[PDB]
Order: sequence, then C-alpha cells, then structure tokens
Amino acid sequence: ARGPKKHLKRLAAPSHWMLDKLSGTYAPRPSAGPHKLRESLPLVVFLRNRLKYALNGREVKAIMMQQHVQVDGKVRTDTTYPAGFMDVITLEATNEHFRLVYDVKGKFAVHRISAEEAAYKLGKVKKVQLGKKGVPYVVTHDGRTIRYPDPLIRANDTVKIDLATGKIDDFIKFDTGRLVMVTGGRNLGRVGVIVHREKHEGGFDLVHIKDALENTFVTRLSNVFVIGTEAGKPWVSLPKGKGIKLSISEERDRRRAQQG
Amino acid sequence: GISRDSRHKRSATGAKRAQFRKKRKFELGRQPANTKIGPKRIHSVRTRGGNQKFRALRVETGNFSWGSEGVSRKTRIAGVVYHPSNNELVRTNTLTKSAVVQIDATPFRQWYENHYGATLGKKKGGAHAAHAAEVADAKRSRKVERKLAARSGAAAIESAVDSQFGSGRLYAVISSRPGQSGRCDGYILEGEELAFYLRRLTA
Amino acid sequence: PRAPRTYSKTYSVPKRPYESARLDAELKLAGEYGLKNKREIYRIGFQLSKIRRAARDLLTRDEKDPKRLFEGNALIRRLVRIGVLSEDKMKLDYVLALKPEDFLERRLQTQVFKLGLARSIHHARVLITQRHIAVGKQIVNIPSFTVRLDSQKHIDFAHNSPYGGGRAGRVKRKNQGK
RNA sequence: CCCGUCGCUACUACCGAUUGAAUGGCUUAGUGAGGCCUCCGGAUUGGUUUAGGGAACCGAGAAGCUGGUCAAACUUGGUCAUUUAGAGGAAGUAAAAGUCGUAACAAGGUUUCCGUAGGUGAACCUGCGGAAGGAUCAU
RNA sequence: CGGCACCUUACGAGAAAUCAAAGUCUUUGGGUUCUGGGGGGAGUAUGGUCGCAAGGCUGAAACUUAAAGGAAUUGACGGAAG
RNA sequence: UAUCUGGUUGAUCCUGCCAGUAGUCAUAUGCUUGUCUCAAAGAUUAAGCCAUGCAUGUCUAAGUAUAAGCAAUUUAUACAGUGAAACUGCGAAUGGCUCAUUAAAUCAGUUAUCGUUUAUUUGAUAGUAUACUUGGAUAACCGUGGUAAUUCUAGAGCUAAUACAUGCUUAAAAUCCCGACUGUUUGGAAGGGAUGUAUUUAUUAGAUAAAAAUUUGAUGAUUCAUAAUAACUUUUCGAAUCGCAUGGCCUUGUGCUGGCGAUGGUUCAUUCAAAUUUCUGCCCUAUCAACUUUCGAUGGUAGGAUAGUGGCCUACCAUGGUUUCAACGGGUAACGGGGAAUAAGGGUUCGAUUCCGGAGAGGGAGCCUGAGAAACGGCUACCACAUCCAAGGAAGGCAGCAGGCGCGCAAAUUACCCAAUCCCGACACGGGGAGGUAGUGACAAUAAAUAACGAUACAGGUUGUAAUUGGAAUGAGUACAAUGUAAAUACCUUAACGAGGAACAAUUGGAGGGCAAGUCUGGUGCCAGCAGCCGCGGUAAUUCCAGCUCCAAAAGCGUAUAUUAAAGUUGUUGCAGUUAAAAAGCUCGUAGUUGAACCUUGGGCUUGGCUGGCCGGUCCUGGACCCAGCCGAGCCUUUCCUUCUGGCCAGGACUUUUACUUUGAAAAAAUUAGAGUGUUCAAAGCAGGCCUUUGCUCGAAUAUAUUAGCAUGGAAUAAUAGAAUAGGACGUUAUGGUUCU
Repeated sequence: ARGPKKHLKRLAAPSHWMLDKLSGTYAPRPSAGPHKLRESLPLVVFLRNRLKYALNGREVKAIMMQQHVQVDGKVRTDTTYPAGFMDVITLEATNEHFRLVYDVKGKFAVHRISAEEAAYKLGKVKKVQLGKKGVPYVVTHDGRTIRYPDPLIRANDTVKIDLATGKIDDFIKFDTGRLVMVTGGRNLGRVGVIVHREKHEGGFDLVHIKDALENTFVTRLSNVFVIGTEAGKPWVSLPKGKGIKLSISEERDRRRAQQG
Repeated sequence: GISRDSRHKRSATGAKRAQFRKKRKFELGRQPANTKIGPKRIHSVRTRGGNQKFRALRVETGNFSWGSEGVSRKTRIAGVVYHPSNNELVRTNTLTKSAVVQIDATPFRQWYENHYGATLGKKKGGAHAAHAAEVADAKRSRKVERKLAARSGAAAIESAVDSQFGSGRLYAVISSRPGQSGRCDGYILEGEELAFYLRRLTA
Repeated sequence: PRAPRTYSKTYSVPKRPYESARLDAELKLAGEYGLKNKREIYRIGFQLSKIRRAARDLLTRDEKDPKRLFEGNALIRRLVRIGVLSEDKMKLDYVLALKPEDFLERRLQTQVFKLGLARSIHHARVLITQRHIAVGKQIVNIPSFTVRLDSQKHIDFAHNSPYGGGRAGRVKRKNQGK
C-alpha cells in the first residue's frame, strides 16, 4: 500500500527474539541484508537482550559508532543490521568471538567460539548458474556471490567460506549420512544425519534425519543445512545440546537433578 | 485514465461487481502511439520502476534481416501493405508488430553482389543487363573469384524473392513493437510464410 | 499501541441466590475462619473447582500418557508444596477429594491463629493487616497469603513490630510520653 | 356459561381520487469543467555556430491550437428502494358489559361440525355431499 | 401365502383416553419426505401466481392478550336411559 | 453444578407460554464510595460540521560556504574552526485516525510468477581498441518594487557543485568481414573496418541407450542461464567528485608512484516490498428463477497498452459463460480475520476497537514528482458547504493530537517530554501529539480498612456473648526527607502528627410466594399506590404510606435494554406431529438422500517389543530362562506386497480413481490451557537464583488450532475400473515383418 513498511509492532516481531510485551509499542525492524527479516536478528536485540551489555536501545548505538562490532570480519554501523545463521560477530574490545547458531529450543543461543573459528563460515548453496561472460557462480544462504567455485559444487551443498577473501576453502557434498542442522519449522535447531531424501517433483522434497538419540524426523529440504560430512564431526562448535531434542519430562528431571 | 484492472468488468457468472476502490497507478494504461512513416519522431516515456519506454511516432528505416543466409541490413521502409489485425492500419500506413511492409531491396542487393557475385531480379531489360554485366566483369584479385567460386551454387535463392528484386522492393514483417521499443525492425518474408502472404495480396 | 495486559476474575457467585442450606454453610465456614465476605469463599470455591477441572481431564486419559503424567505430577507437586494435599496422597485421585476447608487451613490468617500469636481468629487477621507478622524476613500483610510447607515454620512477629522487639507504637509512645 | 349485528369511546393497521409528496441509489440521452496524450505553433534564448552589413541554420523552448482519452457536474427521462399526506371506505382490538335476540355448551330444546352455494337485522337458516370429535361400538 | 379386520394381555409405551403399534424412544441413531413453536389478529392485508368466475396456492405485520387447550376425577345441572 | 421455582382447575396429570435466576472484554443510568496494583474511554445517533495551536524535516573528517555571522590567530593569500541562508541529496508513499463503501469483494489458510517491477541493505560485476581536469547559467546575497491579503513574487547586479550539459585518458594479442598485390591447385598477403557493456531484431551452441564395419551449465518442465553471428540505436555508462595522514623510488623534477575511507555507477544475485494469481471457505432473503451477451459477456487469432500475464483495450470470427449443489437480484442496525461473551458436551450471540490484511480522508474525477502515490497534514476541476476581502481577488479540508457545536441513552486536559521503544535525515549531535508521563475516569479486573483483647456485670451452659470499664496496635489522612522521574505527581520507605460514638459514623434492595428476611406498631381506606408474574389495598394491609426489627451482597448494590445459560421452548448430539400446534386428498415423478449378499480365511513355524510377577538380581529399582497377555514382524502354506541397473540408497521405466483414518510439516504474535518462577499475596510479569560474587548461572516450555492444500502407514467400511461379436493377459530371450531413434 503506497510502499514498504518501515515499522514493526512489538507483537509483530519474530517470536524467537524473546522481546517482552510491555517494553513498548514498537520492536526493532531489521534492515535489508544477508538474511530474511523473519529469520534474522537485529544487532540492537543481541547487544541489549542477550548479552545485556547495553541497558537500552540508545547505549548500543554508541557501541557501534566506536567500531567494535564486526560481522564476519567487517564493521557494521547499522544498529538493526540483520545478523543471521552462522554469522560471526566479533567484539574484540571484550575479546569475544561469536557464531549465531540455533540451540535445540529454536532460539538464537549465545555461542562463544575461538578466535580462529571466527575466521570462517559455512554457507548453503542456493543455486549454481552461469553469470555474465560465461562465469558460473554460487549464491549462499546469506546471499554471497562466489565466482569461479569448484565445478563439482551444486545445489543444496554446504561450502566453507574463508570469511576474509570471500573464496572457497572446502565444501561438504549433500548426500546420505551427512550431518545436518535444521533451520526451520518446529524441528528447528535439531542436528542429525540424513537417512533418505524423498524426491517430490514439482513440490517440496523432504529430508529424513535420525537424531543423536535415534530420533527420526521429516523436514522440508528448505530447512536442511549440512554442517559435517559424517555423524559426530561438525565443522563448527555446536551449541549446548548438540541439536538433541528431549521430552518435557526429561527436561524437568534434568532440572530437578541439576539444582537439587 | 485508461485502466487494465478487471474490477470494472463483470465476473464469469455475469454479475456486476460493486465498486471496490478508486483507480490504481500500478495498473494503468496508456494511449497508443499509432506509428506512421515519416521524419523520425520518438518520445521517451517514464514507466514503472523509473524505466523508459520509447514511443515511436514516425520512423523511416529499420534493421531487417535475411534469416536464410544471415544478413541484417538497415534499410528504408516504404509503407505497410498488410496488417493481420485491422486492415485500416494498412490504409493509413500505421506501423505495428506483425505488419507486412515493403522495403527497398538495394542495401540487401548490394551485399548479394559483393558476397556472391551474381545479380538479383534477373530482368531481361537493357539497363538490368548492363547492371548484370558490370557486376560479373568487375575487377578483383585472382583468389577473389575462387573465394566467390566456393559460394557459387548456394547463391541461387527461391524464385519468389528473386523476382521481387526487379522492382527493388522486398516484402517484410515487422518483428519489433514500435510503440514499446522505439524501433521498427523486421525480417524478410521467405518460404511458405511469404507464399501465404502473396495469396491474398494478389487476391 | 502497547500490547494488552491480561486480567481474569478469581471468583464466581452461585447461580441460585438465596438458599439457606448454602447460606448457613458459607457463614459457618467463614465464621470460624474470620473471612471478611463471601467473595473469599467464592474465591476458594472457584479456585478449587478449576483444580478439579484440571484433574478431571487427565483421568479421562489413558494411563502413562506423558501429558497425563507431566501435567498430573506438576499439579500434584504444587498442592503438596502448600500442604493442601497430604504427602501420602499423591495419586491424583485425592485431588478430587479436596474441600474448601483444606486450603483455607493453609492461609496466613488461619496459621497465625494456630501458632498462637493472636488470641482469636479475628485477632489473627488484625495482626496481619496492621503489619506485625513477618514470614521469613519479608513482612506480609495479606490475610490470604497461602503458606507453603517450608514457609510454615518461618512465620513469626516482625522485628520492627512493637510486639517483636521494635519500638513502641503510636499509642504507647503518646501515653508513656505523656 | 355464552355468540353476533347495532350505539359510544379509544387505538392500530389496510384500501383510497390526488397522473400525491419527499429522500436515496442506478442509469438512457443531451450539454459538458478539468487534466493527460497528440498536432501544429513559436513570446524568448543559447549558439551545430557562419557570414562584408550580418544572412542564415542548429538546439532548448512559454502561452496558445487540432484531434483524442479519462471524465467531474447539471438537465431530462426511466427505474428501484425507503419514508410520508389524504376526503371517504372497510376491518381488528380494548373498555364497560349500553340495545336486540338466544347461535353454542344437556338429545341446549331443530344433534353438532366440515366443504360448497343461495338467503337473512344479527347471532344464523336452508339445500347437496361428507364426518362422529354422536345421543348408537350391539338385533 | 396374502389381505379386511376382531378378542384378551400388557413384555413395553403413553398426560391419559388408549395402543400389536401410538412397542423395539435419556439403555436417546433403519432410510426418507412434509409439517408445528402460547392464544388472537389471520389463512386476514399486500405482492406474485393459477382460474371465466366463484375461488385455489404462496402468505405477514402492527396491535392485543395470561392464558387458550388436551385427558381424566369429584360435584352440580339435563326439555336423556334404567 | 449436566439444577430448576411461581402462574390456566373445585382439585389432578399434561401441552404450552409468561414470570422468576446468573453472567456478559456490554452499554446507559440511579444510589453510594476509604485504600493498592492495573486500566478502557465521541464506535453506535451525524465518514455530521470545525474556532485555536501542534502533528516531518534532516549535516558528517569525507557535495557546494567571500553570510558585509561568530571566534582565534592558524600547520595556511585558494580554502581550512564553528556555523545561520540557500543549491544539491534523502524522507515526506512510514506513522496515527476512522470503518462510510464493500457479500467470492475484502479476509483466511495455502499456491505460482518458466508471467513481473523493486529505492534501500548486502555481496559480486566494468583496461575496449582541453585530461595537470571542460563549458554556462543559477539560488542564497546585493538592491529597484507592486498587491489589502498568502509559505505571491516581478526587473537588475554577481557567484559556486555528487545541480545542468559535454568529453579523452590503457595492456597484450586474438578472431571475424572486406580486401589491392601474389602463390598459381588454392595458400601468402600490403591496406581498411568490428570487438566492453546497455537497446532491438533475426539466426546458430545450448548434446548424452550400453560394443562392432573432443568440451558443453540449470530445472519436474522452457525459446532458461550464458555464448556467438549479422546488424540497429535522437547511444545508456566503462567516476572531470570529497576527507584524513602523508609515505616510498631517486633520473632531486612541485618528477614517478600510493593507505584508509565518503559519495556515485552498468548488470546479476540477495533483501525490505509490490502486483497479479491457484484451491477451499463468507449473515438474512425465492413475496429474488433465470442472469450475462448493442456498447466485452464466453473463447479464438492478430495487434495495441502495461512492469508484465490476461477482453485490460482494438479489429475480425464463433456463440459461448453462470444457475435449484441457490446463479442473478434485494436487505444488512456488514470492513474481514486472530479473537470476545456464555457455556458438561454439542452449540448461540458478538467482533468499530491495543495484532494482521483492506478501504477512505466532504462526494466524485484527473495527474506532477518519485523505486514506491491515482497521495489529500500534494495539486487541478466540478458539486456541497465554507474563511478573509480594500469587492479586484485570495485561501479551505481534524475519519491525526488536544480541543468547540450538533446528535443522542451514550463517551476525557486546547497538560508535559523525546528520558524509555522505534522510525526518518547528509546523521554518535536534529525531528517525532509516533511513542512515553501526568490531568478527568466506580469501562472492567487484583489485593484489601470501618476494628481487636481483657476486667466487671448479669444470664448462661471448663467459656459465647450481652452492658460500662481500659490499656495497646494500626492505617485512612497529613509531612519532613530520601527514593522514584527528562522534570514532577503517585507507589514503597520514612522522622513528627494523626481513633472511644475509635461522628476517621456503609451502602444498595427488600422482608406473602417464587426468594432470605415480621402476620410488630401508627397512618390511608378500591383511594393513594405497590406489584417482573400470581395478586395486595373497599377501616385488624404478613404486600401501600411511616417507625422498629431482620435478611442478601459489600465498596459496592438496584433499574433499562440487548444477548447467553436456564431452553430437550430451534432439538446434529436432542423436541413434537391419533386427541393439546402440526402427516401434503391421493398416486406418478426429477434433482437430492439412502441403497441385499458375495472376491485370502484359516493353519504351521521362527523372531523383535512392554505389562504382571516368578525369578529378586529390593535401592520403587535392573537380566536370560517360565507363564500367559497385548502389539509388531519374517517365512511356508497354490500367494498378492510394482519392476530393472548401479550393489537398504539412488538412477531409471510403469501405475483405476477415490472417500476414510495414523503420523509428520504447517496453522504468526497476542488471547486460551498449561511448565517453572514467593510480583510481600494476587491480578500480574517473564522475570530470576546463587555468601554477596570485578561473575556464575535454569529459563523465557509444551499443548489446543482445523476446514482447504502437502507427505506418509493401512485396505474393513462406501463407491469406482477391467476379459463377451474378446479389439483380453503372457512368450521374460517366441517367430517374423513394418517402420522410428
């Protein structure tokens, strides 16, 4: 209606941001960027609601104006910059290196990684197509365009980005038994290995995955991200839980045992 | 102004639709260019997204092609001799897509003699014989005939197009849309596509 | 604008307005508990009925249902925590065996009476609203404050209360200073 | 116990001459603002710029103009819907049981009721054919 | 076999009279059509439709009212029988 | 809480309604009102009309500064700091309000764009065959002014850019076309043109069943991506731009080179969006049964227009399309949904309104700019109102914030502020009636005061009091102060003041029945009046008018209206139809609804899983064997269970359609249920808890959604199909023959 909206009501924000109902009327609207609005995280949310470094939305802005915040080794000056999956946030003033990866509970877990691990990332290949002058290229999940990839790279695969030169260090082929982290649905955050890919021509293909506790779930191919070539060897430091989804009773029993 | 929305229309059932909303800019229409033949007059139009359409009001020349032997040449366009949609488009010589026109054959005929060495039209009048002789008697190097010798034999084209060259005018069909692109291009009629167009033109 | 703040009622007036069988019973229950009005009975009645309603659904389920389990035990643990359900009555059937008298026995007003800090049950409510009794180290002046089992033993006079080692009140100071 | 004409009062609705009146929507036709496109046009204003005084010819180009297009608004007419007036007419209800009779309830003093057609101050009567919810389960 | 019915009984049903269906209906489900929602106003008005007409079919509202009615009991009454 | 009670009669059992009762995140109103948390609030009737003021502007080191601005002399006589005014750039298309129109429309869930536009963000992408850096205007500024009036502007004098218009700068070959001379059996070649990317044509790549006589990407699917060939273009752009350090090489010439960035820019991708669009689903009405189709209705062909598909429009040609499975028309006290009220269940009523989608800015209509508008806090025109006028003219749009009139049964202060949330800008700095805070507010909801305990005293069965006798406690309020806050008010803490009628006084209705609580006293005397209904009142009124007493609820209690339960009086669950209302006069009959039975059962064997024990092996708890049980399988039984290659997955070739049902994915947040968590409790909220932490640490679930669509396991139940003039099934490698790749 006459143009795009630039506002976001507090209740209209994505549920996984855990924004409180009575803080105010409006919520941070992510800008355009590498990740979709509903599947991303404004930087103002992260430095105020998770890390609690900033007590309000004003204090975060001064943080980024001192050039401390780096997304994937580059400075960002937009408080609402849409950080997303496998994104690396470095706050070298604190000497902290972050990687945004889902916990099993479906939300953005605070996952601290080593300084070396902050120098790469993994991206899901969206399409392989020939660009201008006969130059094939690859689009990753965050919209990165890498020219001259390995000619063996095809769709649904996961590549390793050097995160500095923008080139390809290695990639993981998509196949049976590949370690997978799910990034959508209510199976979001689960980690497992592919069992059988059922092809549905003209529709959505489903990926059958067995969890770490011999738990089987079926999810759409659009939510499937490869993180390791085989079981138990993820290319990134997986957060707490390792994508293992439990019962509510087990969580209560673990809660009962943990503090008492 | 002109709108392409289906709201003002009635449904497949035949029911009139109650007025939903006022007219919308993202679904407007515009006034036909009605391209004629004449001194070139083109008005650029601001369209959606900041893009530009080129309204051709009058054009004289266009890029016309031989698909059979792969030559495209820019040549004058005389006028429309047939339009499939409405026949008054012919009467007032309005240029749109798919119109059948006559264009001067000389820029094409020039390439034929340089490329193949023969002359088109095959007319047996005195002036045509003078043109026919001068082409084949022109000064060339030694190997030039040998290069033209290889192309000999395939230079013999279908009778209907060859007969046209005596009049110096070739039938053509406009391939572009003059009101959209600002050009009036086309290709030369050939084969059964041409012979089907000749059936009614001669009537 | 701002997201709505939800609210909900805590009581329900009975359908039949004047029934001396119910009219005397509510007087009898509140009279010996010193309850202020019938709303405090309508509150116990409504709040207890929904506890049964939660248990009623689970008993329709097949046993070992993890919702019947996880929800069933979670409800029971809360009830035993405040003492309304006996420690040997953890079967989800005794929850249906509850009565208004059980949880009113768990009130701050009731228990300060049975701990002897006030002579009468109405004097028990007076010690509460006049800010004299402290549970733990936090002063509570809510007559209806339900006392948990672990909070049962920590009810005593407030240290700044005149009856608990604090300074004299307004009346004593004015008279003793007159 | 009970029914109906007639009389009084009150209220509700209906029919009703007035080619009634008003309001609103839709729309035929007529006239038709304004914009937009288009066609010329060409106030002035720079020179593709060139010229022994300067003639040009190149570009931008305002008002205006021609034909179109979308079409506001009005006039006329038609239509649909909603309100509202009306002499008079003909009903219904209420009131209290005013006038005349006694139709029904008993075999209600001529058994009643149905359909239909005549008639009559009114209840109603009569014909013809039914029914028993009959005053007969029975010769 | 099919009928038109009749007598007794009530397993059962029903407010009862009664009912071999009016049973197999709070132990509520064979299929299916139609109809009613207190009494009047009223099968009236209006519109439509069928009919030569008489009329048929469809069919309100305003207003008004605490009752109208069904089966049976006792009594009272009868220009009914014994 | 799955509830009934009064009213037809002399009395009875029914049918049936009236009345009673309770709630309403439901309105108004009456009476009354002490506290704390929280908190709706001109929607209803008029999308009726508006006085006043505000509601969108914005500058960094990185666009343009000779303000005749300020300030100091400074690394500076091209400028250098700050910085009004303007040009340029971006935004003003969000936000906020209202719900008039609107009934396959909006909307919902779910699809597609191989049919499209997309500022911004984010990555990628450009050596293309005067240059030491080009021109001419122009604002602000200056000063001649005119109109009464306005965010009206007219001459004149300057001057500037990421504004306006132009314009070279660069590799190496290589290829193609033309091609004089020449070799003379077909080559060599001097000399010319074309090479990047944008536009538009046309033509070619864009391959893939395994042995015998060199490449080629994507898709389920393409004329797809890309490339090339021949050209075409009122020829797109391959930077004449801004800030800081100032380095390195010496051939010491203002020599050659260069780090971090601003801004810009072609195309691609991505992202914030947009626009269409697939399927299934919307209240009442048949006293709406046929509608659409000249002049677009249904389709086709071609074209135009569009960003693009498409009768969106035009020309020509057919006569189509919708409909009793309810089209079309009418009403709507109709924006839709998430949701709300009530509810044992099934349901009924409501949804203007804190979120999402849509529409509108008095009623239409048409456009400028812009990526984005048919925009109204943009314009133009008309209609209707309407403001000033000097009478010539000029200016309007609160269904934004507060506020004023009207209408009504019906609804707040012309307060403060960007501190919190977020948005916009040139952006660490400005703006924001967005948003937040306060004022009014018995819309609702939470918690919760008006007392307590003794001693006498009679009565009284070890104590429950009833009167006259006390000493305490405390907040209602009042206030230092501190906290609270952008600054305040308030809350909480708190010195001092603050209770005997603790006048610091609790009210709202009633007392015949329903329905709780009098046959007490006085007044009236069928009158006044009460009475939801039945009735009470005609001189002892249990019912009016008064007092006393008592009852129900309590800071709350009646009245009116609507609606839900009651109502099994709308009945799918779940009504009734002989006589109470109600079986069509009777047959035929169409759509519809419903339709006899019947097709692999049984047996046998082996095996996996969890219940009870026996084992007990007991810290309730865990093992084979044993008993059964309850499921899952795997084989043989004449055997369904697709079939081959690579070799239970991955690559192929085939399949009667379903209906139904398991599970999965989905069904936004809020709301509901519900986990955990002592907001002092609670309503809430998603916080929090830790021996007091230069930090450690559970969380912030999980259910319900339900129709449509997707996937999946099963084959009873209900259909659907096959082999009768055999045009039937197999020959896997059956024989040939016909052709195609």
